[PDB]
Formats: sequence, C-alpha cells, structure tokens
Amino acid sequence: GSSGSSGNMFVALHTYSAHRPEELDLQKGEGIRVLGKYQDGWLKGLSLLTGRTGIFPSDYVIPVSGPSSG
Repeated sequence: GSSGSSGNMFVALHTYSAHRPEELDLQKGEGIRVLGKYQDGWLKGLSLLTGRTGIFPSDYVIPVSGPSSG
C-alpha cells in the first residue's frame, strides 16, 4: 500500500512530549507531514496522526522512499 499522492512523508519512531507552544508532540509510529523548514536540525510538520503542527528535530524524522517517484 502506497500513499498515492505526491508529497513528503516522515515518521517519528519516538515519543516526544511537546514542552513549548511551538514544539510538536511526536508519537512512536506516527506519520508526519513536513511543511516548512525551521533550520538545520529543526523542521516544521503536521502530525497526520494527532493533527498538531509544530517544530521537531530532523534526527527524529527520517526521509522515507518508495515508487512515488517516476
């Protein structure tokens, strides 16, 4: 089963309890959608699971791959 649409998929594989009103709560095994790029080491994405948008560490998110590309 492939996502289908062309976008950006990034998992968390970790439980991060947001500490600030800007941070995003990550959940081990949750699909996140990277929207903007905060900076080297920090990115902005919307948790496709919970539905929250915040800044999470790139180290926590890994760039997935698949037949998406041509």
